[PDB]
Amino acid sequence: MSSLPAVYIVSSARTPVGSFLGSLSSLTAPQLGAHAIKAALAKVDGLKPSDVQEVFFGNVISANVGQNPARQCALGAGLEESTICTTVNKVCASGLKAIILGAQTIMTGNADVVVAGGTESMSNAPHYLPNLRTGAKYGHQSLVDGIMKDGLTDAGKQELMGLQAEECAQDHGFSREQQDEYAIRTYEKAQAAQKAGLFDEEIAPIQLPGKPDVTVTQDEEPKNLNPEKLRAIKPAFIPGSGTVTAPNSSPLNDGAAAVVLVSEAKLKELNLKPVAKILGWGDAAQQPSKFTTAPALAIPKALKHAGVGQDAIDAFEINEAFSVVALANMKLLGIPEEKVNLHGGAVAIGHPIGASGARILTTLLGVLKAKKGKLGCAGICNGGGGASALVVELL
Amino acid sequence: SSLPAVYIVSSARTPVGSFLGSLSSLTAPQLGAHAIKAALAKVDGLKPSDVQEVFFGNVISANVGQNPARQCALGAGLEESTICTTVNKVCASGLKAIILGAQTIMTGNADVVVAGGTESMSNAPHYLPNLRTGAKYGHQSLVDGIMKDGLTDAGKQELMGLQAEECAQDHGFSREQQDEYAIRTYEKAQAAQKAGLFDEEIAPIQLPGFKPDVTVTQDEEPKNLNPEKLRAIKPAFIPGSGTVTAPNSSPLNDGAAAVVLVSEAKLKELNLKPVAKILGWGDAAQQPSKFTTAPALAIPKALKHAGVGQDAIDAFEINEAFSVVALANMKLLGIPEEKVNLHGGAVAIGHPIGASGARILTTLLGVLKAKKGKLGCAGICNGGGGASALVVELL
Amino acid sequence: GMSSLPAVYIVSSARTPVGSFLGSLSSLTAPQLGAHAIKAALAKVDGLKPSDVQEVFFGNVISANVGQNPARQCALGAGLEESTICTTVNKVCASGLKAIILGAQTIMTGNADVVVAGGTESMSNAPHYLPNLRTGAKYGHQSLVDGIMKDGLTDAGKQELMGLQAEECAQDHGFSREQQDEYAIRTYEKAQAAQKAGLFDEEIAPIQLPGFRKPDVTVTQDEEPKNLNPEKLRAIKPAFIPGSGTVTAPNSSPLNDGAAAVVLVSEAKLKELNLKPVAKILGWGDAAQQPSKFTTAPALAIPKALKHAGVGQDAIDAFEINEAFSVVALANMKLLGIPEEKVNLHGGAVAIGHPIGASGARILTTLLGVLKAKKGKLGCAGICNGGGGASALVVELL
Amino acid sequence: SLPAVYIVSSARTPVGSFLGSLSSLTAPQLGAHAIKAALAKVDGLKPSDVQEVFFGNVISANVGQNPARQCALGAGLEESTICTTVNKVCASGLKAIILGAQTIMTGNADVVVAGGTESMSNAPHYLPNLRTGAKYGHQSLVDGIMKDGLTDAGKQELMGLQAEECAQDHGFSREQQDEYAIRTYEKAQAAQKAGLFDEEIAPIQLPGFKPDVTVTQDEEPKNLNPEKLRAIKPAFIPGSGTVTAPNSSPLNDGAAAVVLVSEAKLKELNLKPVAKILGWGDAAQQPSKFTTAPALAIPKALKHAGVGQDAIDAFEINEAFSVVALANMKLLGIPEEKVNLHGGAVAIGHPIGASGARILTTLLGVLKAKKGKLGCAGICNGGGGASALVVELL
Ligand SMILES: [Cl-]
Ligand SMILES: [Cl-]
Ligand SMILES: [Cl-]
Ligand SMILES: [Cl-]
Ligand SMILES: [Rb+]
Ligand SMILES: [Rb+]
Ligand SMILES: [Rb+]
Ligand SMILES: [Rb+]
Ligand SMILES: [Rb+]
Ligand SMILES: [Rb+]
Ligand SMILES: [Rb+]
Ligand SMILES: [Rb+]
Ligand SMILES: [Rb+]
Ligand SMILES: [Rb+]
Ligand SMILES: [Rb+]
Ligand SMILES: [Rb+]
Ligand SMILES: [Rb+]
Repeated sequence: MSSLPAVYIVSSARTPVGSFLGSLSSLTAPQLGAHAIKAALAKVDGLKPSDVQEVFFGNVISANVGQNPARQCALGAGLEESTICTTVNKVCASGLKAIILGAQTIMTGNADVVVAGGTESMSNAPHYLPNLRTGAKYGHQSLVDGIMKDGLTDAGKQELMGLQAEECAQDHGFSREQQDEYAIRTYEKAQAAQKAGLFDEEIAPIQLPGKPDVTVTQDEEPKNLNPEKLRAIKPAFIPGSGTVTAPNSSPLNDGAAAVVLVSEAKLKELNLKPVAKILGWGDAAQQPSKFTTAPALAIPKALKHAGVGQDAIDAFEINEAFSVVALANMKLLGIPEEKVNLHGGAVAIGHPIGASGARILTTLLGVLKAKKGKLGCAGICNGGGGASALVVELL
Repeated sequence: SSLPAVYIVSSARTPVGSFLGSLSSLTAPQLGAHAIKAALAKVDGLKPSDVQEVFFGNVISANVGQNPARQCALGAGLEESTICTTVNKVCASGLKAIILGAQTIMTGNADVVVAGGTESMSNAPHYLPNLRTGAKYGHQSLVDGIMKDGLTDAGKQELMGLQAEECAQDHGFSREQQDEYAIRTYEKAQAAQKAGLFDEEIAPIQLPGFKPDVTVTQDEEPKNLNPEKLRAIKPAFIPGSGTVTAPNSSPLNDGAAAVVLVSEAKLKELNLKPVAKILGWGDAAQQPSKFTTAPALAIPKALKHAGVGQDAIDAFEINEAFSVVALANMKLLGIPEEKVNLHGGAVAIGHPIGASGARILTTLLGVLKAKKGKLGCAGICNGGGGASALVVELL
Repeated sequence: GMSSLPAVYIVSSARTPVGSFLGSLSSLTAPQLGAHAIKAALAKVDGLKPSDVQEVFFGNVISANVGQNPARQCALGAGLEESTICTTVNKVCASGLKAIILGAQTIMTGNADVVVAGGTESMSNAPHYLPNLRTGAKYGHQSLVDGIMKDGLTDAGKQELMGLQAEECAQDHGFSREQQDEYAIRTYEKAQAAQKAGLFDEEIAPIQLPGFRKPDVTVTQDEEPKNLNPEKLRAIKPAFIPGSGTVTAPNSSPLNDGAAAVVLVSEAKLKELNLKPVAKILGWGDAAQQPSKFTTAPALAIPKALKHAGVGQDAIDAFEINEAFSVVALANMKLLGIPEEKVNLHGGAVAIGHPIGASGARILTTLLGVLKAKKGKLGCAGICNGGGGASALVVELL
Repeated sequence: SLPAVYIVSSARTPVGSFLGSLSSLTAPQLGAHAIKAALAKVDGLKPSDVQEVFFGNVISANVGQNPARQCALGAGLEESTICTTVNKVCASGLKAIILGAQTIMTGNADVVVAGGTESMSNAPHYLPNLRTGAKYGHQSLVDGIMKDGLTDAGKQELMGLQAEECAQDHGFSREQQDEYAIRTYEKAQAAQKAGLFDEEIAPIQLPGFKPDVTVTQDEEPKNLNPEKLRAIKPAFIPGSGTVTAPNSSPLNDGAAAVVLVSEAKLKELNLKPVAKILGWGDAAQQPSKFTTAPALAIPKALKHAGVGQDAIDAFEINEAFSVVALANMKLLGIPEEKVNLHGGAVAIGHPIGASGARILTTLLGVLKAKKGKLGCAGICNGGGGASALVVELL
């Protein structure tokens, strides 16, 4: 990092995270993303929506969303038609890479005010008919599930992410029981944070037109913890000897999250109060079926970029694609669980894939405040072999 | 200018195949892998294993699988360690990818970057949007993914062809003016083809026989010009009084293109011969249905970023989304046609929408060399109201 | 003409309950429904084994994704011998009655002695079609075609739904929204009254739906009759012409699942194995006219069947005029001069349901019950079908 | 004694290849064409004289309400005509004619048109679970031809596999089936060359609104290549399989129709009959052994007609597969010199709903050309059944 123009986070906001075909399933991904952008900008005293110059928004399963999901998010949030808008896809890391690109655009001097984040409506992912143009003369055909194909299946092995999670349990020696106790713990932390009001600030509730109106205030998944059923359920990907289950994996989910970034000159020009400063970031990648432990490369790289030692981080967000992913990255990096996902993680909160990268950053800012920490680091792995990480200082 | 230098050390593109034509058997990542591998084979002293990061445009990503850009990279033989992000700014995706690639070098997060774009419009699927919840009764629709995600402005739900007519009405271009432009740009592409002026930039594609092999060497569309038929055809979007036709518009096409970018340090370190220098860039946007003349904002912005006067430019690439688009931006900017698309444009060459931003840049470098120019500017409008532009200096 | 040919006797009949669309019976396929009705009807005949059945005619309209020869599947599923001749019949809504006619004819030409005939329909399991995947469709949104609409409810010629031609019938013969609404209410009450009186218990063969190892679910009643709500019925918007329509969904027939079967034997096999005939087929008549006028096609087929039978309209004790819509019952009663007090005495398809391939047999099965309950001898069943046709049959209770 | 039934005429379309020369036509268009052609051949019979229609059609999905009604009306028949579609899979076309003859014999009609049609090119695919939905997972589009035409219900196996059964059951090798296929292809091409199909085939006009097109020939017979046919791989069992696409019948489009009249109507209108229906027979056995169900139905039809097997001048035994004609010839003891004299379904095509009427149509042209008097046509059908009919030419 060192001597480049500083980048400040002046706000952040997220939708509640809805369950698959659940509370938010009637909204499109641009609708969720617009809602988060609008709510992030409303929090900045002295910054107008018309000051936003550029948007990078993550989104993975973009089929049937329409032209440029980010542009639709931005216009739907009331930004000016002059706003530059780009949609980003690095699968599960899309939301964080979007924020990195936003910070880079300020650093290279091409913008002073950037909104970045991500959105996903997994409920509204369609099915594909791939061969209607040239036809298929004879034989049964397939309707491809867009979630499986473009979100959850490794391209080279043609295996779903749960089988990569099983590789992870084998590679790093985590049993069914260890994965279940981790998942119970992270559900408990998410429920405790919920009940204590600790998500109230970051969440922007959604009002659904009515019957009268419906208001969605809370993330849908945390309440679902039942530890007896969790410990008793059959494994989801390998019969008999499997370790990965639907309880101890992240679910399929709907949601969006956004941050507002400004340059140092704009912070002073508009007399803005920054929430946090971006200190650095890192992307890394390894063998695609081992994407589960790519954060163990991206996190040290972000820390080096930021000029910060790992021990000085007060809180980590390690995205819980599966419970085994958190366990393996904690083991490889030597990070105690006492510093990880202090308000729960994606296993209990949900995982709307194009949004999760920005979602955990929003939650991390809340964790640092609630726990009186200064330095935080978010790390998220992604299908294909990659991971992205970011370091922030709460001001 | 006071930003670190970014050098183009090579570039390459596939031939551009017609819709369901010569390249319809190849997926978008197969096309992009081909372009990437070809561009790298040109750099004396740089290995594919030296590439650190990839940005690749792709608009209609449905059924391509996880992260199109990652599939392109691994398909081209790049290391599993490579950072890969897919970019969607509709028709400008390929150029915005290169911009993001240059910024990643400028902020020092990479020294070797491959950027470009790919599109297989032949293999864009149809979507079944409502199978998860089901539909109890009634005929149901199968959404054409090209119309939905490539060609229809999300706000108005109007095809871009209709907004091209709005352009012809707004700026006073008749059927005849657009047709005569179309014929000139076809003749320029045929002349360039016959003179071998595309031979360097095109990497021919060998299709293995299941039967004899097939080598695809040339762009499929330039030979289709029939001036008699082009002048007599019915309008394509407005009956009777319409001025936009399939012959004077861009076709639907398959192809990919890629550039290799290095830092100043890495150029000296490996003693690499640079082809060109990126001098600056600019993105702009306006009212979505006026996307046709967004380049009239992006081009001056890129020139100001580059510290270059419009008069200093030796050749322009203005992407021919429609003939009327090139006419209108030439009129608004005061650029004579003899400086524009000297080897023809997308009306005659084809328009694989995710690749065209990088395709025109590849062609631009070929025009500067063939015509002994120094300074070039590429500009490309995109659905939603946007445009991107980039300035290069041939070394 | 009939006396010059062998006699044909009905020795039993059975029907499943009629399920609502995606309702109580939606887990079963049309051959499972059909096999259930065949098996129930044969178990009623004392002195006759299922292996004595020689031929099967079975109606079914929307046969897509049902598999090879639905009738064969119903016959084998019911435990019939693999030597059984099986043919599926499609005369749209009349298919179940036309299958019975062809069964009767097959005995009368001497080509069989024991015939099972009826029909089946699972409208819940009718699929959607993708019509152009073989040759392709290079560019443009395409259509997933609802098989019920295409092959069941739309006139081929005009490409218009039957409800719109039910409207045509209403303007043709002067029946208001009020007159259809109040007839609908009456046939719902007749159906509910029959239900509460137990008058369907004999003809209905309840279906046992298996459990996940756990007792079993049992569908005993028709699902539609309980849904009568006279407030909502008179207040609902019309279904086919906004604002000025008379035909509504409550006074039309529903989409439904169900099957029905009768057993037919020649005069020789009756006396041979000593069987108790329930009824005798006295004659039948098919007729057809303008496709959009199918609603009044029973007014041609019913007289033709009576003439074939050598019986008078005033001699008939009960009529089953199938209620595709309330207006077709109104219209045919007006054209023929038949008073409602002799028509659909346990209710009709508006209240019971209209599994289209089965309904022609369903009304015959109910007709035999009406005659037993109301102490009658002569019944006439008549049913219109999309395309312009109708079929009618005349029975004498023994 | 029940009234006699006379065939006064019959016609059939050219048989088109799968997705071929007739794929632009729907099954009712093909069916209407064949009805109006057979009606044009009769002097003194007006189209308004037809009272009832029975038409076979198997894969009826997306054809619209009552294919037989559409065929009748498209052919110009009166809206008063009674129309029923019949499905006994491959026997549908012949079972309809049997039903039509019975409708005359019970006195309910004096003029019936019967036959069959199939457009396998235009059979759709099915999405079976859209009404209740499927929340997560890849889904199937079912090929209507496989599901409703070519797959036995209980075994869930394609008909090609039932034919490999018939080969192991009665002992016919890959070479014994391929030689028969070549012989039938050559028999088919000799009839075309000798004009022996031109009477029965009503050509179709596909006009340009573009150049005009007229299909007059059957598309399949010209495709014979004995070198390619001998050297292809098996289609249903690798390595050891004996059944292939060349020695099997194809997927095809086509229609055939016959005009039937009573004794009294023949006399009243002074019509000149082509043949007389003498008897018929339906039989069935184990579903996967349907290939040899004709060995039951053919005797039953000869029995019902009061003629013996050695009195038949020509047999049309439908060639669902080359092995099917070979097996049934072995069981009934029929010499091939008396079988499918102008070729069969393996060379001519097999539009399944129509073939039962198609082979009867061709039988009458065989009987006329070979100066024969007694013909028999039998046809197996998926599900385990078969239908047979005996005609005497007049
Ligand atoms: Cl990756
Ligand atoms: Cl835009
Ligand atoms: Cl009809
Ligand atoms: Cl059968
Ligand atoms: Rb604000
Ligand atoms: Rb302020
Ligand atoms: Rb809040
Ligand atoms: Rb979970
Ligand atoms: Rb190289
Ligand atoms: Rb080259
Ligand atoms: Rb063009
Ligand atoms: Rb019994
Ligand atoms: Rb009962
Ligand atoms: Rb109703
Ligand atoms: Rb005639
Ligand atoms: Rb002819
Ligand atoms: Rb063949």
